[PDB]
Amino acid sequence: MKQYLELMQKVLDEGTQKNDRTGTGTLSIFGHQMRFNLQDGFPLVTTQRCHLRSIIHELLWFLQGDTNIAYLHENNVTIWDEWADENGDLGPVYGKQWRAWPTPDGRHIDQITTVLNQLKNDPDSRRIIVSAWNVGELDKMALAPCHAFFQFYVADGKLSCQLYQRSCDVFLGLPFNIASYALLVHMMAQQCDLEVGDFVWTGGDTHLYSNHMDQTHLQLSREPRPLPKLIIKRKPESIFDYRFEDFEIEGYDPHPGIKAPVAI
Amino acid sequence: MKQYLELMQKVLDEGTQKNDRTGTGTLSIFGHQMRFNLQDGFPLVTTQRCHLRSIIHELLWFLQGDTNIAYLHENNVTIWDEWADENGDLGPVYGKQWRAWPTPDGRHIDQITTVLNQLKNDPDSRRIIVSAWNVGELDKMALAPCHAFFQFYVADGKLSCQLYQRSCDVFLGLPFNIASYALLVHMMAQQCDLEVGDFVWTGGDTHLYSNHMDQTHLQLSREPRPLPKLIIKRKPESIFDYRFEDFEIEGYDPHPGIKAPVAI
Ligand SMILES: *[C@H]1[C@@H]([N+](=O)[O-])C(=O)NC(=O)N1[C@H]1C[C@H](O)[C@@H](COP(=O)(O)O)O1
Ligand SMILES: O=c1[nH]c(=O)n([C@H]2C[C@H](O)[C@@H](COP(=O)(O)O)O2)cc1[N+](=O)[O-]
Repeated sequence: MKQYLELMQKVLDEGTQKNDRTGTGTLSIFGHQMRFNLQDGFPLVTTQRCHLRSIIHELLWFLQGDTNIAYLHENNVTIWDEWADENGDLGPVYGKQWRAWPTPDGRHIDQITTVLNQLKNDPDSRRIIVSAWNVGELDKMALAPCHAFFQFYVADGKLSCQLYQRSCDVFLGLPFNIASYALLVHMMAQQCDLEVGDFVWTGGDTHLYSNHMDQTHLQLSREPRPLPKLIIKRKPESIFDYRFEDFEIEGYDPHPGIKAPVAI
Repeated sequence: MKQYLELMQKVLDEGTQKNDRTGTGTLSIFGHQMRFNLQDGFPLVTTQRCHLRSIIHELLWFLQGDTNIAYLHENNVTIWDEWADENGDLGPVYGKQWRAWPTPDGRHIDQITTVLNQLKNDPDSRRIIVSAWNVGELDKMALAPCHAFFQFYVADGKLSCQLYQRSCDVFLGLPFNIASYALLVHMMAQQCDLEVGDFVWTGGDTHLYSNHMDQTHLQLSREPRPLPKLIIKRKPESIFDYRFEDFEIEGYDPHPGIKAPVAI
């Protein structure tokens, strides 16, 4: 998208050479923000073809509070295969913290539910937050949350959301994350009878892996196409009752996809 | 400061009228980011006189893991009086989460120390994070963290930091928060033998209280002055051994202060 490609170009021009956890090496910048008015269309890249099936199921997976890949397998999504153990468990990652943040006094807090309640009863609240960064359980996670913290905001009947992503693989992960949260905002907005507002993306360590250079330059030479449209065929009783069939994307005509190795 | 004043003006131009928790009413925007190259000087507002004594003592207080105002009273700082109970307790706020985030299995994590360890042994890590947003204890806090999440970054021997502030009182709180974190970066950098890099500030609900409008336009009509300089007179054994006396600010010639009512 225009914002996406400019960020990608920015990492190449200003990025600094860093040695990472994987030993692959990256080019990175620290601190960046981009806004997406969801009224203009669904922020799904067009300079690269994205598998919408994987994005929708992972989000529905998160909302269930599931941390076992069994569910993703039944739907043919193998994006979390590398980090899962023999049983398909990942530890108390994303979903677990969203749906059941464990407190020291034995209780469990459902952040998504409180957020829905805040949106409906106290939309002006400045504390409408969901955090996946549970310091007490990071050690038990197969991987620390990349998209770790997000906040909702309501103004003029429009629902906005800002995401703080501490670590970001610009080529492989970013376009997946943007679509994922944009989708959530739509689901939230529908359940709370609000209009969609802006999706603000804020990143920490924003990088481009050294073995993605060629693919990046390839994508950078492509002209972005008009943004698609997200259609939701029905309104479920709750935000936990959505299904894959409920979502329809229209006007999505992307350039052919680009293959690239994943850094584990 | 140029960045500060432009932000202020932006809230006036693009802000939307919102009703808040205090019933005061605010003008607010959602999502904003500004950078401060700490090499250019210490980011302490000049178009308004700021009380450096309060900023430093609160920070030292945070670093001790203290949540009782007794310490602040002993040094004549009354910035937290309105929220403290009869005993001067505020609940597990900032300092408690920083020095002793309680895990569900009876342990306690010192986030400041682990960060120091990461900067010395693994500066290229993308998980150098401190979070005050402990979902499980928000209900026990006198007030939910405004400056809730921050991340460090190292590149070219320079230490940078990005802060995510979910709620921001632009007139009363922002200049205080900028100076506080900028001071932390210098302390961190000095302990780890690194140079100071950038301080990136990112905000969620960034606002201006309706009863702060006149004061705002008054300040906005002022010409910012050259940034002051921070001088640290010594290098303590640990980041927990600093004292008010170790800090010296030079070349600070601000405009006269502007009084304004605090929204509780
Ligand atoms: C809160 C604050 N704090 O110490 O508590 C700080 O450091 N900076 C702020 O600007 N800040 C403000 C934001 C908001 O106007 C209120 C807190 O209220 P809620 O956002 O309603 O929780 O204080
Ligand atoms: O959704 C995501 N977004 C994303 O870009 N990341 C990337 C960032 C980075 O390249 C890597 C995780 O590594 P580290 O930052 O070393 O923990 O994976 C990883 C996730 N993720 O695992 O869910």
